[PDB]
Amino acid sequence: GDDEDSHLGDFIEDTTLELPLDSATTESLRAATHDVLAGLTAREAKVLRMRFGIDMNTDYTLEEVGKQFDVTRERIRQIEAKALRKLRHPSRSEVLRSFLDD
Amino acid sequence: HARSTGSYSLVTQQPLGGKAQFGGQRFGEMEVWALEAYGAAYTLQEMLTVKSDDVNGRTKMYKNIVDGNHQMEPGMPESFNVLLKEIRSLGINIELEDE
Amino acid sequence: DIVLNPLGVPSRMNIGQILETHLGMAAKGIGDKINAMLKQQQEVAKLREF
Amino acid sequence: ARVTVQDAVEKIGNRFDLVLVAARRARQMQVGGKDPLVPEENDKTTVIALREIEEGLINNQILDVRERQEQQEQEAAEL
Amino acid sequence: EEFDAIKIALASPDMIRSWSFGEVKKPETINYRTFKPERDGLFCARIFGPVKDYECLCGKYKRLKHRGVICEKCGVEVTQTKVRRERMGHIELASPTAHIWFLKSPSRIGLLLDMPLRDIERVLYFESYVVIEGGMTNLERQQILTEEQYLDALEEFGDEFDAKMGAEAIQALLKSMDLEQECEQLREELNETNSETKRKKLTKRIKLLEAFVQSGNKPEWMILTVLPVLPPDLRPLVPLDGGRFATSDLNDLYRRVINRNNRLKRLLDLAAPDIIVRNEKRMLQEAVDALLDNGRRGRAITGSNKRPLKSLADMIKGKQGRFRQNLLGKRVDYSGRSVITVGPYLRLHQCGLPKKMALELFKPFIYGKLELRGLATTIKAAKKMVEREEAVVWDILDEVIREHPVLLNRAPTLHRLGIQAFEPVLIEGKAIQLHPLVCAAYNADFDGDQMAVHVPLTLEAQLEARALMMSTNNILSPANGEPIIVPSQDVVLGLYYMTRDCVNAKGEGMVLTGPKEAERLYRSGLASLHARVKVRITEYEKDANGELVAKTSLKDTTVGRAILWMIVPKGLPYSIVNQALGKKAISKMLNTCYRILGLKPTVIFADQIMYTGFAYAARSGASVGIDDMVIPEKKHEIISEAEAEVAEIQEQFQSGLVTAGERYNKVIDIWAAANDRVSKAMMDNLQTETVINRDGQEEKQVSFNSIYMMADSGARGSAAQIRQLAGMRGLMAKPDGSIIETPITANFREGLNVLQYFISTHGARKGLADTALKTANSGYLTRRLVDVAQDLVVTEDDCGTHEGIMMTPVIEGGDVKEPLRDRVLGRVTAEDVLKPGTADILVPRNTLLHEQWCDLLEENSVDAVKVRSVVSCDTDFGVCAHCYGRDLARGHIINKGEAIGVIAAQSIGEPGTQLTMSSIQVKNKGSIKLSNVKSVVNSSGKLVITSRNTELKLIDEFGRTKESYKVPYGAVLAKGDGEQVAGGETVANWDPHTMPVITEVSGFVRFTDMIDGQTITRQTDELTGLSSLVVLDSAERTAGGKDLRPALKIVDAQGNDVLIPGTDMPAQYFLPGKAIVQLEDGVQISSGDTLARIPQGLPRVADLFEARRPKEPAILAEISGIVSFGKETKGKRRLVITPVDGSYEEMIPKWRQLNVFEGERVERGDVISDGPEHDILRLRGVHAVTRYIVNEVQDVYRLQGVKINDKHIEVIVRQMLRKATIVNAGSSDFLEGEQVEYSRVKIANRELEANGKVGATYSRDLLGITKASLATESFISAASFQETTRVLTEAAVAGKRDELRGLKENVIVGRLIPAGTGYAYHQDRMRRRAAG
DNA sequence: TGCATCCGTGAGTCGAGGGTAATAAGTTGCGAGTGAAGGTTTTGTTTTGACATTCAGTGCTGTC
Ligand SMILES: [Mg+2]
Ligand SMILES: [Zn+2]
Ligand SMILES: [Zn+2]
Repeated sequence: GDDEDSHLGDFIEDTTLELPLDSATTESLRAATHDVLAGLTAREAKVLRMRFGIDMNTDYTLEEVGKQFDVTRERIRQIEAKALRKLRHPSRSEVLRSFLDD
Repeated sequence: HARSTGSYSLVTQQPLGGKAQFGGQRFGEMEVWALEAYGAAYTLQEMLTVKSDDVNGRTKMYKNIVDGNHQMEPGMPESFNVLLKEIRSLGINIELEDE
Repeated sequence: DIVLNPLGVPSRMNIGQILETHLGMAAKGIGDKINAMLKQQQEVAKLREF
Repeated sequence: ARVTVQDAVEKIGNRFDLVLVAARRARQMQVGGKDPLVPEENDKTTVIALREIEEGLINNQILDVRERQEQQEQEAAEL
Repeated sequence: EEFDAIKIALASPDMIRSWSFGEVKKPETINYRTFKPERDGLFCARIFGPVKDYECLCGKYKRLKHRGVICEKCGVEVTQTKVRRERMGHIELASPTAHIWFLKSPSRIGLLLDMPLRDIERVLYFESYVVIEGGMTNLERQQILTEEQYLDALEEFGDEFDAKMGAEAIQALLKSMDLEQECEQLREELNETNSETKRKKLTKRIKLLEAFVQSGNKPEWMILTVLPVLPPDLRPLVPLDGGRFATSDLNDLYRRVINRNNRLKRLLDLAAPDIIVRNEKRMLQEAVDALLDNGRRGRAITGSNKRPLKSLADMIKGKQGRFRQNLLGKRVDYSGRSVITVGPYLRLHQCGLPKKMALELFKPFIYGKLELRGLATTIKAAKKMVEREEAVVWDILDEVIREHPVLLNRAPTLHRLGIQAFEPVLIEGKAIQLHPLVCAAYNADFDGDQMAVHVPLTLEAQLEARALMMSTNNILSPANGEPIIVPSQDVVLGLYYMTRDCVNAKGEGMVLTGPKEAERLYRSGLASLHARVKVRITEYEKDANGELVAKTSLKDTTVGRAILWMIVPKGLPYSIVNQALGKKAISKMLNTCYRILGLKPTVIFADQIMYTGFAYAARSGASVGIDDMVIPEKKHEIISEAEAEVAEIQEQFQSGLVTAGERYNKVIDIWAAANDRVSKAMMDNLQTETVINRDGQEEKQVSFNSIYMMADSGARGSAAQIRQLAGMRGLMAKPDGSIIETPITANFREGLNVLQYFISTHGARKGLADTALKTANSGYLTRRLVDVAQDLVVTEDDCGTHEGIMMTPVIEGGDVKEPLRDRVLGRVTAEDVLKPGTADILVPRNTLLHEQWCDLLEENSVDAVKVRSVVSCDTDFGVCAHCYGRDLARGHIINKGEAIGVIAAQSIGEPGTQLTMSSIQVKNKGSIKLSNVKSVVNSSGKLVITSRNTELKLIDEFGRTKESYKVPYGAVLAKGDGEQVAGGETVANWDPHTMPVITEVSGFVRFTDMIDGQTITRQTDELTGLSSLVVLDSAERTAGGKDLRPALKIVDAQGNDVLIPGTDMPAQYFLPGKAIVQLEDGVQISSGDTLARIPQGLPRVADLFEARRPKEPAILAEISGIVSFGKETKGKRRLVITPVDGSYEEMIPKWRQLNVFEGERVERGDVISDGPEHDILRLRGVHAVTRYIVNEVQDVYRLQGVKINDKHIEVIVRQMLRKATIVNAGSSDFLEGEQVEYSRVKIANRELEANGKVGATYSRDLLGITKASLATESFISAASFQETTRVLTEAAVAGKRDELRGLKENVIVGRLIPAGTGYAYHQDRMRRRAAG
């Protein structure tokens, strides 16, 4: 600033916190899923969600899924494919259609 | 010029200057006296906390506008406690007497 | 073309701003004579007269 | 209304309380969403609140008598 | 979260380690290739915080595998980030060094010890030693020892004395001393010898010592041993976009500590010789002060910029820091700028706005409405639907916009009305449309001056933009009772053409039936805008109680005057529109409109005065040219008739008669005496030169010039601006500013000379170099005027206390000046006041004084009445509405909650920008009053006075005065006081050079007490013979009689002194110099004849408020009584006063002229020297103190054409008087001045019936108002704006605290302001303290 | 009661294009640390004895 008005301190941005619009789309991402999880079953919710760690502090895996219900780790991945397939029918992925467009 | 919500600085978490860097305006200290004489208190809380600094305010303002509940939850400016750490830098103890 | 304010004159007091109109209003008047005398095509002898 | 809130001050008695007693009124209808008393006439919530005011319909006491019956009638329901 | 108050004290070095997180030991910040925070570094993760999310550096504890585990290999945790602003670091020094706020400035540490800074500066610079503690009593403490005399103190004794030369040597002097032995021994001898300049240091230390006692501060902490390090979001190290780095300044400054501290603790390990270790501890305080104050102690310190550095305190110092620019004012979102433009079709509450500006600004408000519509599904979907040009985008835009009002702003804000709140209307443009009528509220016009825009997002401020700041809530300005929608240029012109009375128009004389049908006749070409036509109308009055009463009458009126009746809402007479309608009549025609009908018709009315004002100008047309300006032929001869005379006194100047001044003052006159007559040249040639013939021979009427209809309109100027066109344009001058001998003979119609255009720059470039720095001097003056008024908000309805000031006019000087009723208007009466027929008391001790009750006071001839001001109101922390009367802006009874001061601080500092650019005869007949007079019947019959307090005032017979003038001590008159004086009769006469020493007694003269060669000369009159003993002036005469006071004794034939009638005081004139007594010895002089004659702005506003005494104060009379004179010029004359029963002799600069003689009586309230006149606060009351100041600076505005209600200045006089020096003691301290309110507190708890008398009496005090903000109980109100280094030292040595009570305190911290809408909050906060 | 010797303020918004440079030693070991690389290890994922079960591949039986 050639008159005693401005400095280099004015001209730099701190892209650290979040974008205002994008911190809003985090919640609309989150409040999408639980309604999308609401069209499911309780044993069906508990295999797919806590594996990915949604709303839990941890990331459970196929072993901690296996040793708890009974033994099986094989069919839970196949249980989630039925949690994939009925939701990949374009009837409950409308509120997944725009977050698909990230 | 226009700016709804744009970019911010790094030392004081304030909007920026100009039509160039997608900047906000300047609400100068002459205008605060022009605003005090109306007695319009709430806009003076509005035009420093929720529109310049208060980071919990500036999101929960901007999130709540998308709902319609045109409601304020204010706080303290971050340029207030940028002043504390520098007045605390020079061996002076400043603090807050809690209620 | 331009409809502008009259009252910019008397406290700025530019009488000469008015005189930009007065002299040049017949600078058109010369250019309205000859332009009317080229779709008529009299001779050189009137343009050499004018 | 759109032009004037002077008659809204010859009702209450205060220019600044009007900024408060309408805001307390409209916050029950902005997000509380209750029924208005005047017809709408295609207006935002701040305009029906001031049209409520001119006929003497929303006061500081009427904003509290409307809740104090509504408090205990809600507090006669929890048990 | 929420906190009640704050606190500040000196921070202990135990407090610093408890503040911090880890000790910064190495200057490394980032590595040269790996851009990484450094272990044990400045940006260290082990001290200050984490950066990325749950991610350590080397990669051991990640991904929530180990929650609370530090990576012990690298030292770094896993926890939640963004503490890089909250988390401070610290450092432990090796040798302690000194604070520079606590040393350089009194010093405040050497001031504690009464030790000179020069005594410190041999120690803390390592020049010579000083004692710590003499073990033996042979020496004493606080003794500088030079290093060679130190060795003599070594080699004498060795062990019986202790003395260092170090900062520890001062550190030991704070641990050693006690205070309870000192502060009760300063108590012991404060009563011994209380001579002030020794006792004022016994005043300051019993503060300073007992400051530390009851607070808990210790002066050990006053020299640093530990330092705190700023969290690195205050000292960053940022790259640019191009791989280039740019840091804060404090990374450099912090670096100079940690290296230079390191090469001490290493140099200690090697035992460097005792010369070098001194310079080692030298450089620390050289580089510690480099943090605090860069250019303070010695030479400045600059780096590679070759410019000085920004320090730590320079981030809080000046307006470069944070108090003046980043806390009060700020940056802001939701805003923008554009250019203004007019609108002749907007109504007043509306305004224009672009589409592209609002759709870009209201983007958060659209994304809420689209989900309520559902066309957009999610947020990122709705952002996509802006660019795609949906018709619902502009169907939600208007639906967001409607009833959401919007601020507009312009710089410079000069008063309250610079910001307003209109309603939007959309337009297909890119420039902010604006109402034309608000250009009086901004002093602005349309040359591209940009304007800001702002949105009140919350519900509450949107109501403020509708209830408070909506542009139809406030029409009446707080300067006076005339509105601010004075119509500006063409609406004042469109009327003035239309309402007119010529005979030119066809149709004059036939009768019409109604103001509708004039449309059918004037537009058809049977009527004219001005044709004088009889019309039958139907007006309406309110002779009932708020109810319309009809009447219908006929008026021989004009046609264009009748069409204005189509709008006016049936309350005004037809006589109010029966004139030419200039700017004078129109503004009252709004004022009388809302005087009668209330406010809301006058906002509908001014709408429909703007729509007609352009429309009948669009019929009319106003055209100018060169033909409209006419020079009369009386230009050639009028200058030629003086042109023969400019060689005449030049030829006298060749004959050598006339001097320089008598010829210069005559060439300036006759060159301009005809220039006075060039106004008389163009009056009768250009006012009624028109000849239009109409049923007679000719007609003399108004002009057809189309210029004099523009100035009687009020658009630009008056009859002094044509003189620079039609005649010659006055005189000219130099930028030095001396008036020219040869003025101009040309103008703008004929053509000036190349030299007349040369010297024309001189009056014009100066005339713009003047005002371009006269806008700086008011933006100064406003900024401190708003600081004394930062506490002022109403509290209560009534204090109910004693009465106050008295309302009279200011009619001195000439005619009527101010009507009393207008100064009466707006107020509440103080005293029980009546009508001139006795005891018709129109008040119940208080009445609101509106305009109809003002008509009563204009009806009666009575002209004196008392009215409560802010001085007689005595509610603490505010004023009362029963002492304010009318809020001039809102125009009714002032409520509770409003501000007071800042409206006046905006009022008074606004037109400072618009400001800077013999015998006394009777006028008319009436009564005669001249009292407080002691006089005599002279040798000529009439009233000759011999007193100071007398002057002439001219009255009518009723009692309300017309004129008044000062008459001198000793003025000869021609009629008597209490008589009848006709109009035009010469009353007074006096020589201006002499002040007479006229003899009031009658006796013989005798040449006594002067013998030639001692106190006098002999100067006989060689022409006449008549000369008495001629007194000489103060320096020429002999000193042998300079101790003898020279007196011509008035004697009689026996040998006495002829006494004054009434007294036994001897009558002899102790005559000072230059006063030649005329008559010789033995002559009887009369009563009343001269023995001897004694022949001979805006920074002006910045005296009247800045509480400054002049350079030539006119002294008053301290105590009355029979006074003598005193000493003979040992610097100055002294004055021996002996009262009637009472008890002083003091300096007199006797080289000016004194008033009272050696043995004359004086009364208190009389000047003893001449000149201009704090003293009037000291000896007189309180109301007359406010009287001279209010009647001086309001007087300035009348001189340069502004009107301001005098209450606004009276608001400041109350804030000019806050303090009270105290006389006695018993409850508190003795003589230090304190808050007058608190001095009214302790009378009400201890002088009241708890104790008969234990208190202390007190006068009123007066600070300068630039320091009354610095001398305050709050401190951040004083640290926000000026001298931030000083006010944060003294605030911390005492252990102050704040209550956040001022309104500058609630605004910086993000609280709600304690006024207006927020005052109704803050008392619930106030009532929750006393209850819980 | 001066005599000077330093202290410290001078309105307010936008636009403006981008920017630094002086100087200086090598040679020598040896330590701590960025890579590639040993592929084995804890965890994703493949088929077979069989049984309660759903179900489809055999003929049957029954009706209209
Ligand atoms: Mg302009
Ligand atoms: Zn690590
Ligand atoms: Zn009062």
